[PDB]
Amino acid sequence: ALDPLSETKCTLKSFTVEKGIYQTSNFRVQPTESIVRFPNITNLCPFGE
Amino acid sequence: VSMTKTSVDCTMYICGDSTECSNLLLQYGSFCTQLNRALTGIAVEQDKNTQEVFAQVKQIYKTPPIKDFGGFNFSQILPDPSKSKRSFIEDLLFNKVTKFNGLTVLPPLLTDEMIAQYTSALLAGTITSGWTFGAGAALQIPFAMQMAYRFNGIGVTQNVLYENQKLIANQFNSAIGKIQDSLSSTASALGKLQDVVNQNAQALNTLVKQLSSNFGAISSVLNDILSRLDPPEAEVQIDRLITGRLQSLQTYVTQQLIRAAEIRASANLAATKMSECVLGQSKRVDFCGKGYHLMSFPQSAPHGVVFLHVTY
Amino acid sequence: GAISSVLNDILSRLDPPEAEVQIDRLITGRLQSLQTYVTQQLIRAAEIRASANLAATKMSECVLGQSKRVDFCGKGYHLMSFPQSAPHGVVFLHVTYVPAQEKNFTTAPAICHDGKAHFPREGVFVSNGTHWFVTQRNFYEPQIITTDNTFVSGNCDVVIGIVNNTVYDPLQPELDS
Amino acid sequence: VSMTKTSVDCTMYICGDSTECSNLLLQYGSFCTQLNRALTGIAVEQDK
Amino acid sequence: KNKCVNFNFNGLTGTGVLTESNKKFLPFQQFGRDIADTTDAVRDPQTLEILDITPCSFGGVSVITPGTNTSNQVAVLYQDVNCTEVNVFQTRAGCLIGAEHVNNSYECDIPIGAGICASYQTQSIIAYTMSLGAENSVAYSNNSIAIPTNFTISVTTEILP
Repeated sequence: ALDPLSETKCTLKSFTVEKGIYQTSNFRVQPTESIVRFPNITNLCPFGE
Repeated sequence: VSMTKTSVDCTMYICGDSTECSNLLLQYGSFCTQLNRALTGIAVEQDKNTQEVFAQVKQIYKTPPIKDFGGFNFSQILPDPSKSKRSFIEDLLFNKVTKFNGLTVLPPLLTDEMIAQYTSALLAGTITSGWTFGAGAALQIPFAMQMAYRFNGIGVTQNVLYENQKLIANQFNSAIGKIQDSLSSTASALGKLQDVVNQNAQALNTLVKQLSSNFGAISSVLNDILSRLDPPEAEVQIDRLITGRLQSLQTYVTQQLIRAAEIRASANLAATKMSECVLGQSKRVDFCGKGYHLMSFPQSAPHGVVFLHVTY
Repeated sequence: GAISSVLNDILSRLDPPEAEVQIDRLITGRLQSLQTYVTQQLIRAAEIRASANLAATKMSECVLGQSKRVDFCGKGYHLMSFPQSAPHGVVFLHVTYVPAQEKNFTTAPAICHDGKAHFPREGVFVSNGTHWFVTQRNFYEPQIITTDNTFVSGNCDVVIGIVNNTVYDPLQPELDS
Repeated sequence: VSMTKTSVDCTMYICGDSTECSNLLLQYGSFCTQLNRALTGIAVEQDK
Repeated sequence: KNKCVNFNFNGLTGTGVLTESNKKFLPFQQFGRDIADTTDAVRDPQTLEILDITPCSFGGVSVITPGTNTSNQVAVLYQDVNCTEVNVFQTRAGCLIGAEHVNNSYECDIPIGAGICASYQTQSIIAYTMSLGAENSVAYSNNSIAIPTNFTISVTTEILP
């Protein structure tokens, strides 16, 4: 989790890494906000009656 | 020659946007590790099949300015550099062929433009140099004298070649028009390539439909069974969806690996006909189709190759 | 899916009605591990067996004879081959024929002596600036024009691009000298 | 050259003549259909 | 819009990206599904607006690395995405962070994808379009020939299992 240079050594299980392209992990966009959009309000409900 | 380079992630397919799914997925150990390395190892071998068939020589040859090859019309075989660099035959092959769901489709290393550039290097080598460009240096030879060694290699006198230059030129150019009228009328001639597409398009869409199964649980959605049920009750239904989709992922790896071994024997057969029938004069009977072999012309194709054998 | 990977820990700690569920998940979990080992070692062995048929062909055809197949015994014209022992494989030693240097020349398809066309048996006529001679395509060897190296076929009125020369008959130093 | 054209049905082998068995068989998706189409695709290649 | 958020449209919870398309909803339908029968499109409860549920961006992460006895510089590779929300150059295969793009073509040492390769030349990882071979123009004519006058008997090595 430090650098992509040492990240290749974890998925290869070898200290000496030759030339080439090696897949290490995958990325994913994390959710930040939330959409709570709803239609408007016209009156108040008569729950007190 | 090649297939569709589909890379399916083992983690984000079964456990896409879920936290409790990843806790039970690691209990199988290296089951997701072997399925990710198997689909990755197939896609490397798909790019290696195009390098053994198309990339036969280490030099790129261009078309000569003299287009009079003894009366033969090679304008339909050689690609047009003024437009993608594809010929009229290659345009009929690419026009008759047929997102974030865990299935990532990777593009190949050798693109369709570079396939036609590798094809045009072999077209100029067979016509202007014969078999000398594959066996050594680019030894130039005229096309009227190139066919003199081709007729003598099958037991035909070379006197008939020079006396009938315009006779065999009209018969050759009429045969090219029969191929272009057959490919443009219907796509039934591409049945050797449509079986590779239908085994890669329908099998890709099947894996998207296999995650909708409940596998004995209430619903296939991980959010509808974890936040709406008890955490003792959600542990069983998630594990039924994990084990139900793990056997679906192991089936997709197993079925595509036999098709990858099937496409590898077809690529070695296509590399054999490119190295023998295209890059030389082969005396093997029925190696370039029915009849005595004279020459061959390769063509570009989506995830494949098309040979235009010339027989006698 | 079980609580441990040891078979002795589930039977000793959990109940025998309860341990049989986690044992069967360990059996079926290792059965799928064995289904992966059998399948992957069978598909990869089919590619070795497909390569073994190619290795047996190049040791029975290229070694025991002269193969005329292009790029089968390697690059160039095949002369001979020598196989050697290797652990779980074989290493080929193909002796090929590769050209080194070449020059540019002017050619002609045939010549004309007395009205008939003279075509060579193997090669083509090459002019060095004064006259044409008989030579081979693979190796440059200037030879004289004679009936033993040429063949009389056709006429000299329909061949496109033909030239005129003199065929040196071997009876001409014996009779016409 | 070829072999026998054995096409084992997915439904009749496991859930032959049973109604409640098909509810636990078709809940796994098209895995039953993939077993029938693979054995059918072999018999096409046996004819080729 | 165009953000990986946790949408909530009339109880339809989930995580997706609110994108626009040309899909026109029917007046009785309230949600659309894909071929996986999942959450694919939702309807705006306030007006007549169609907001499709796009899944958030993911992909494989590869590392372009040379040999251990050559160098130690690496580059970050992203698959099937652009350099929009992921020193940094855009390639045909994806977005690359840590390598420079060179218009000159060289020999393919480490492949990237879609005709692009990378190599370590004197002293950083560069991105370039791979070459298919050297240019060789055959001097074609009506009587020109190239007959070999000297030959070399070379021995090749082939290793097959």
